[PDB]
Amino acid sequence: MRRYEVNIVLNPNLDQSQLALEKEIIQRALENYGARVEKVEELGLRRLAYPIAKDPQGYFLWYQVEMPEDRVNDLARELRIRDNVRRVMVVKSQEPFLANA
Amino acid sequence: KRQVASGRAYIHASYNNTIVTITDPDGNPITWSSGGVIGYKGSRKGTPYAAQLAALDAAKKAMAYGMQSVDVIVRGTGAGREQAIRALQASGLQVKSIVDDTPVPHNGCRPKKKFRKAS
Amino acid sequence: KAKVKATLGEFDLRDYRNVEVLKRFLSETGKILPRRRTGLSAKEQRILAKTIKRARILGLLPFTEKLVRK
Amino acid sequence: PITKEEKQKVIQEFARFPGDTGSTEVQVALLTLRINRLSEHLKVHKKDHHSHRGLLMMVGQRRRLLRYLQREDPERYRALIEKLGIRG
RNA sequence: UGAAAUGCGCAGAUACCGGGAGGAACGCCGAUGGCGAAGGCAGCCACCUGGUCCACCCGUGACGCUGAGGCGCGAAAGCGUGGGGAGCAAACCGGAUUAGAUACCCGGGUAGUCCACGCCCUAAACGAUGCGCGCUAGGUCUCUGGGUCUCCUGGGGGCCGAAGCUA
Ligand SMILES: NC[C@@H]1O[C@H](O[C@H]2[C@@H](O)[C@H](O[C@@H]3[C@@H](O)[C@H](N)C[C@H](N)[C@H]3O[C@H]3O[C@H](CO)[C@@H](O)[C@H](O)[C@H]3N)O[C@@H]2CO)[C@H](N)[C@@H](O)[C@@H]1O
Ligand SMILES: [Mg+2]
Ligand SMILES: [Mg+2]
Ligand SMILES: [Mg+2]
Ligand SMILES: [Mg+2]
Ligand SMILES: [Mg+2]
Ligand SMILES: [Mg+2]
Ligand SMILES: [Mg+2]
Ligand SMILES: [Mg+2]
Ligand SMILES: [Mg+2]
Ligand SMILES: [Mg+2]
Ligand SMILES: [Mg+2]
Ligand SMILES: [Mg+2]
Ligand SMILES: [Mg+2]
Repeated sequence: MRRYEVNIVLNPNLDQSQLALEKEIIQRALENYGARVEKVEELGLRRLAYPIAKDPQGYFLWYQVEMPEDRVNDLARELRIRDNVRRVMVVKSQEPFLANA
Repeated sequence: KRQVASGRAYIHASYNNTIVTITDPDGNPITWSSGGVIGYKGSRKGTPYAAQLAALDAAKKAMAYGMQSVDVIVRGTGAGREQAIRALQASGLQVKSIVDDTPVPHNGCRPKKKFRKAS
Repeated sequence: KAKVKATLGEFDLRDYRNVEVLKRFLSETGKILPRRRTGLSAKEQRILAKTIKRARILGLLPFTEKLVRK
Repeated sequence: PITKEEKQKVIQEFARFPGDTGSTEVQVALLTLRINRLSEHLKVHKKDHHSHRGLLMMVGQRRRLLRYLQREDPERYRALIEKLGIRG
């Protein structure tokens, strides 16, 4: 397993019904590909810099995760089949390069 | 025809012609002018003076729709450009903002021979 | 003018989510600022541009802006 | 890739004595490892010509080591190449 | 466009907003920068993978260098089979210019440029400088390691220059 970072952007016009249904279709896929989930964050709603899928905002998931590398592309493929799932960006984790001490 | 009190002036400066087109604030055009719509034809449409006259004509036709003020939006570099702008400003028509929105590839399509030169 | 680096404290410039910080490294036209302006080390500026390009795809940062009063 | 647990296991597995990290037998062993990973990779990525050079160098360097060994100790040569299955 | 004309436009073009399709290429960052043996490599992500640098000075023990032939790689154009084709564009079809204009300029435009597989194997394939090793002042700018981090010490890219060499 390598450590990764999974950013998901969602439809900003959802309700508990779908939102929470998505969030677990996600958990199923994450699990179904071998993704232990360390940290997680959710700033949720936020103003996009340009419209994604016609809509001026997005809902932001971020998961830190350890998981087997030979599948991480497969996982990502699965995540974006969904329609209210608009952006998936899976990223290798990285020691924070800092500046100004 | 309709009364719209403000909207957009879209200037399209090119090395061959300035064309000024005026729209409602959703972007549907009210009126339009160009160096050709004025007297001029051929190389003279390019002049800054052509620009002034078109800016002024198109601003007049627009005040016929009861236009009072515009958001200006410029595109292309061209002799007539700050001149086309200076016209609008001093036309009765009030200019709220000015904005360069010249479209530019994030390098994409091969140019024609003439515009490659930077090769 | 004055360097963008000099106007900030510490910050992880691997951090492709900190749009508040990132955004001062862009111009009024959303263009990545050159080092002359950003005041960065070569190595840093490399890492920056990379994470700026990430924010952009994430929707968090602009690829472009339009120039106001010109 | 080749993770150092995988790799250490291959150094132990050869190594004339405990602590032998260099040496003809180990070196050939390691090289044989990589050659095989890298032969596997190019079986799929026919187009990966740059990598393929890496192979040529590895192969030659291995052949070079074995030439050395077979000259010094013809026994632990026949032993190494048998233990790895090669050069026939 | 020098100026024009061909051309497109009342089957409504140009300019403006909204939606969709596709093809190709990645702006700022970007450098006097980096990587590769060369050709050559530039959006972002993941997987696979080649090289290479520094520190420790732990291991092997001359295992080295070069290399006819062989084998492999090898920009563009070109070829074969099959896709694809937005933009550009040999040929070609037109408009200008000209004494003429089989050109330079403008308007069209097929191959091609794109992908896969297989050929071709060339070049101002240039540093116009074969590879490896040791030796012989410095100064200055730059990329990238390590240190006791004012300064010292590796690896790489430039500039000025000791000795010396050079028509
Ligand atoms: N950009 C994709 C990458 O390009 C390489 O090659 C692939 C693509 O670049 C190439 O072109 C794809 C093509 O896949 C697909 N069938 C049609 C599509 N229009 C193309 O798309 C891609 O290439 C073109 C080139 O400008 C552009 O669309 C764009 O740059 C890129 N998205 O075809 C190859 C496979 O079909 C690598 N093989 C791989 O890393 C990856 O596909
Ligand atoms: Mg004209
Ligand atoms: Mg449109
Ligand atoms: Mg070159
Ligand atoms: Mg020792
Ligand atoms: Mg001994
Ligand atoms: Mg070739
Ligand atoms: Mg070709
Ligand atoms: Mg062909
Ligand atoms: Mg002709
Ligand atoms: Mg032509
Ligand atoms: Mg054309
Ligand atoms: Mg040189
Ligand atoms: Mg040096």
